[PDB]
Amino acid sequence: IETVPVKLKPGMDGPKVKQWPLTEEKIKALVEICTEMEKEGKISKIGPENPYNTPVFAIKSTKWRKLVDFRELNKRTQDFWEVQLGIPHPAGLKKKKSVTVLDVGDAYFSVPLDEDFRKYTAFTIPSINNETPGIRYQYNVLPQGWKGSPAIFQSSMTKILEPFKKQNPDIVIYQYMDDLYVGSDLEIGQHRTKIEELRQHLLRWGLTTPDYELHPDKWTVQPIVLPEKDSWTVNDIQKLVGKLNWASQIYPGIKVRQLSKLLRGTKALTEVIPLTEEAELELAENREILKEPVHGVYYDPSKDLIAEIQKQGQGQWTYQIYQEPFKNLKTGKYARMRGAHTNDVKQLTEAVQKITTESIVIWGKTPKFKLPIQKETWETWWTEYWQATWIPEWEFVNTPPLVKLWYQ
Amino acid sequence: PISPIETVPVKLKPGMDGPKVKQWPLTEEKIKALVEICTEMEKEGKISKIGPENPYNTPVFAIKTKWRKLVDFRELNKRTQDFWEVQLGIPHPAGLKKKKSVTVLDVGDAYFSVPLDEDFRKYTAFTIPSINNETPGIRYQYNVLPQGWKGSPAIFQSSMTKILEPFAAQNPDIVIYQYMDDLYVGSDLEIGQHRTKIEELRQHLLRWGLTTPDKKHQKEPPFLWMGYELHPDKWTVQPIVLPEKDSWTVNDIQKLVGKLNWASQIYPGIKVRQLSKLLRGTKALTEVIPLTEEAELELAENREILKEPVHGVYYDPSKDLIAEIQKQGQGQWTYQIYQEPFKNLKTGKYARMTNDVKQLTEAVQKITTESIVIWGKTPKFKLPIQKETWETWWTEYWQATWIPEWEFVNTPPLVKLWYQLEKEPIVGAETFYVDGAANRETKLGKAGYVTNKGRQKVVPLTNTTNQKTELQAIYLALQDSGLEVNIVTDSQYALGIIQAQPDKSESELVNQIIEQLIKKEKVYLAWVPAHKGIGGNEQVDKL
Ligand SMILES: CCC(=O)N(C)CCOc1cc(Cl)ccc1Oc1cccn2cc(C#N)cc12
Ligand SMILES: [Mg+2]
Repeated sequence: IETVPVKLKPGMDGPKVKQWPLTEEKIKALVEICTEMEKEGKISKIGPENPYNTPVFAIKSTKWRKLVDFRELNKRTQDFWEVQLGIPHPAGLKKKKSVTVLDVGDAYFSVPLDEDFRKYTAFTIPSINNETPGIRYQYNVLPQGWKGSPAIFQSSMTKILEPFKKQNPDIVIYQYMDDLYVGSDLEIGQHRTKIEELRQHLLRWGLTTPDYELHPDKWTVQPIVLPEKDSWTVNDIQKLVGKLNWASQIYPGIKVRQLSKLLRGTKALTEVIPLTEEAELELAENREILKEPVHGVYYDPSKDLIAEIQKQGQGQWTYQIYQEPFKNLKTGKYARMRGAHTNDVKQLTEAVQKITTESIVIWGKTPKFKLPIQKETWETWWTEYWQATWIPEWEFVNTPPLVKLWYQ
Repeated sequence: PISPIETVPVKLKPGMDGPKVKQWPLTEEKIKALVEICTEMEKEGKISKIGPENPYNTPVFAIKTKWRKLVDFRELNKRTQDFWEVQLGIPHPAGLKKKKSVTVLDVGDAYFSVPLDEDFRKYTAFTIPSINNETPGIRYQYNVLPQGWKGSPAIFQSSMTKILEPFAAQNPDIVIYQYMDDLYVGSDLEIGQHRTKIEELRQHLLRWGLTTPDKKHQKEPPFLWMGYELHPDKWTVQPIVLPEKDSWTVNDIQKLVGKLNWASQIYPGIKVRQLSKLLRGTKALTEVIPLTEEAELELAENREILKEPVHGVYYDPSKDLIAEIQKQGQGQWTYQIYQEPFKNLKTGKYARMTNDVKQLTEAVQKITTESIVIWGKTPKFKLPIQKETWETWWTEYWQATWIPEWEFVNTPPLVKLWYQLEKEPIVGAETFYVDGAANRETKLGKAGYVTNKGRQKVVPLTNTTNQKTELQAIYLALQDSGLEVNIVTDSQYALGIIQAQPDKSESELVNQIIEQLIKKEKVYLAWVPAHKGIGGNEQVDKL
């Protein structure tokens, strides 16, 4: 097979990202995987004249998968895979009643990679205690995790999927990186059947697939809810006013002055102030503006998507995806339902992966996360529960939120 | 000498040409010793003699019982492609395993022993002047890794690594560490076998053109390596010497705090808090700084623990790994890494760049990262905190946080949380409506409160900030309140600081507030929008 030549964006030099140190268990796993892959031609050992590098990790069933972090190499070759070989994003995938996600990364491993490009796929298995230099490979085939791989392979993919698409003209199929998202409006049971058909169909054409049932019907901007309560106190009014004031930054039509007049005299926090009709109308008038959605809230595809996550306690995390402040394109919640089985970093990591999967389905792009975690902590334990082939970009927040209940 | 090793191909940075540098003639006596050495390594194939056909050139110098040849390759180095980065960092003695024997081998004339890629040799050319300087010049190039060239360390490394592979396979019981131009070979074979294998290695290497020290010249332990003392069953930092001077320069303080941290991998308890507070003052380069009083006590304490010599053991992977953490004070922590109780693998300190517990978490991170680097696993931790304390703090903290398997150790100063704020306002507690302020330019301020019972105060303030008074307001309500108080403030800044449950600070205000909050029995702190018109009439009085 001929190799699609890959030029970089001019004036860009290849990735030079230092490799994290790894537990001995994971180094051993990586050495195993790579000895096999070198044996199958998929990668080759390289010398010191190759100065580039790209981190590698080991993640997981009961077997170790290698996971290469091509985040830098992707930005450095963005034209190739977004402009030149772009894969268009189906605006109807988000509207399907069901979306299964199929791992098809194994298709790449047969297709050769351009001989002049391989140098930039270098990676290193590190050593413990710096006892040896490090084992250096570079890829000879399209690598999993690179955004060029799927772009290069979409020709072959469009052909392999043609008979299925003709037979099932209502099923939507989108390819992000190493995964196909297939949506249908079928009964859960029909859907799982149609999916085994596609699995069998892909298998009839030499594509292996191993062995998440998402539902983008309940996927919107969730509405901010005032606490309903039978009785109200000086303090309650005070939390209530504070919540409403902050929302003013989002719906400037929050009319609350009949509440500020409510308790005008310095009163104890426990004083159970009663309800004014003039005040109560400013509360129902405001709960209505809360039911409606925002104005101006549109997806600008020239810009980047931003996700903010807040820990809420008791295993509950809230998130907002936006592009400009206060103009939320989507908000939501996550909850890990296994106590004495789940811990904070597991939750943040599962949260991060659900938000990304959502974002791929709705927009075909990933957000940059604002994570509420210490940088060094996260750089140490994310692989322990990472189950995805892509890696979104991130940065860390050190300023806490003012009122976490402001989002739930 | 130049070896039958296969050369690593090298090319110049894209769209660059080789150096064409100027060669101003030099001492006639120099030009003599140069050719005496220059044609003595030509006969060894390290260099050759080329005509003016090649246009590139580089300058050459002399230095000194003999002389020595030098080539500043700075102009070429800027022009040759980048390579793989020669390993950054060093193996820590804490992470070596006890081997019955360890031989050190340093390769002679390493870079000159490795061929340089043929089609890149033109770019190494130089000219030796003809004294008369109008007389013609003799032109040489290199056939081997030139001294101090950009590619040399990294190509040398990969040649050595390759040459090792055939021997590493025949002898899987021995262990070669590589470091720059040295080989460190351990083994658990009876000293006769090990000495036989060392000679097998030397001969191997010699046939690849790498000379190496005979048994007579093989260094003997303890080993003086990278500022360590490597005894066959123990390691320590080399002798560390702290000067007793009267005056102290910026540089003198830099060199001292360095020799101290260095010592802290293995000497427990060392502190650098006050010593470094001084340099943090300004970026002065050689200004003299008066030794402060507290710093002086620190240096005295450091000098005491340094008076006696301390040692560490090496790693045994069958025996698990433990890390123990002590709090020292003013945001200073110490920890030890060991496998059995009477010798440590290594020691160290963490410092605050905050809550006592948060810092502990950050220290467990620092250690965790270091363990992974040095041994490939994480320690089990012995920690001075009650499990119930930890579970309470993390469940309520806004960051996610991870705590590898750990155990409580009832060795004070234990780590505790000192107060907690009420989740909901207190019935039967006076409610205080505090506020504060100041003027940017004027620098005067006012702080006060107004309670529901009708009580009111205002205090004038000099040399204060809108933020420093908003905390003064809160301190007023705590000074003048019963054991249960509701406070209400329009300052997120002040709410933030208090909610952070800080354990101490440099800000003495905040320390007083802390001693109040620990004194109080129930405090509920609550926030309202500023300038909204609800009980905030207290801002008028402070205004
Ligand atoms: C004195 C030695 C000793 O007896 N022990 C038990 C420590 C283990 O050191 C090695 C273990 C193995 Cl497996 C192989 C080689 C070892 O030597 C070194 C390892 C790292 C750095 N080095 C720098 C020098 C000097 N100069 C020597 C060593
Ligand atoms: Mg790597």
